Amino acid sequence: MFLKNYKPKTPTLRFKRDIFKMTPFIKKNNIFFIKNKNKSGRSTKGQIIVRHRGANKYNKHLSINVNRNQLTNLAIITSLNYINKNSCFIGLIKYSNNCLSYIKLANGLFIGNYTKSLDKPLNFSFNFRNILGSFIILNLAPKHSIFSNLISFNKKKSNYAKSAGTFLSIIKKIKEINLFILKLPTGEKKYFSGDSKATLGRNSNFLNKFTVTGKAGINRNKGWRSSVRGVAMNPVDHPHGGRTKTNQPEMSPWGWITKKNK
RNA sequence: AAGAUUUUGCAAAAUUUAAAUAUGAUGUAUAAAAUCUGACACCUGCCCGGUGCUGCAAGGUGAAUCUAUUUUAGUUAACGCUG
Ligand SMILES: [Mg+2]
Ligand SMILES: [Mg+2]
Ligand SMILES: [Mg+2]
Ligand SMILES: [Mg+2]
Ligand SMILES: [Mg+2]
Ligand SMILES: [Mg+2]
Ligand SMILES: [Mg+2]
Ligand SMILES: [Mg+2]
Ligand SMILES: [Mg+2]
Ligand SMILES: [Mg+2]
Ligand SMILES: [Mg+2]
Ligand SMILES: [Mg+2]
Ligand SMILES: [Mg+2]
Repeated sequence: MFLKNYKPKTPTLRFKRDIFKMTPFIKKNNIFFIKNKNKSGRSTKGQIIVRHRGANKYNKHLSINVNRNQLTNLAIITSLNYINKNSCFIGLIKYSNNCLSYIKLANGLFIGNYTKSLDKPLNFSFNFRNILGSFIILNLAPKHSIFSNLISFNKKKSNYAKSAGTFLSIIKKIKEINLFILKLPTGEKKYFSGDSKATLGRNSNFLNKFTVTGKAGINRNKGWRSSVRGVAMNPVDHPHGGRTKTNQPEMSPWGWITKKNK
């Protein structure tokens, strides 16, 4: 879960920085794993609809309990695995009934740690006195806390903070009407209910922000192809195309203005 | 590769079609789309008059429809109908 500063034995390893993907601690399974068709920015009729997208050597799917309401036993963590699209880690979880699943892990966890889901107040977890990375109801939480994968009361799935190093800070708590006012990563505010649910602690890989690819072939092997300027392009192909590289206004090929107030 | 600006808070914006839909993505602002420059180091200065873009209280110009008011023509023996 740490950065690697490489010694400049090549041009591309001079600035590169990447995370230890922890292959020794990834016991791979065939229970949660599918590999679907790679969608290269196309529809079913073959036509490109979103550009700059292609082959992905790291295509997979791993089914996850974003919602951990269905069991309350205590658990451990046997192993780990990595996700690419959000650059987040996960970890298996073995419940005391020998059950199994994957979960979103929080920052500060690792093999050997414990985790559970909580129906009742905090004093009634005699196991698992530490509380990080646990599925909990927002009312049954401290004054100060931060949530990372939120499931609203009027909803099945989670729609906020699912990316790396994110959270949802609390601004207020209104237990009267059971209505919380949480902050998003941007800064906007949203009404949520304390009957809703979420995880505790920021999601894994806080340190993706301190990354440098250093090689074009690290994106090509994800499904990120080569972009092209609208200025090298011919006037047929793009509304900037031509010999002049200056342009009032600054536009998009389907026709609309990108830069506003500008 | 890297840097900056602009849009998008989730049945997301953008994209495809006449439409259902397809899709972005079973991804959630450390994400997605567009745009100009182009490793790294030092720097990236003054000006919002002009054009362009965005926004727009009050004010000015501003279409039909509804309503009210005013003015007026033709025709009929008459009431009246109509414009
Ligand atoms: Mg096309
Ligand atoms: Mg792109
Ligand atoms: Mg380019
Ligand atoms: Mg040319
Ligand atoms: Mg043409
Ligand atoms: Mg043209
Ligand atoms: Mg020239
Ligand atoms: Mg540079
Ligand atoms: Mg420019
Ligand atoms: Mg001005
Ligand atoms: Mg204007
Ligand atoms: Mg106006
Ligand atoms: Mg006005």
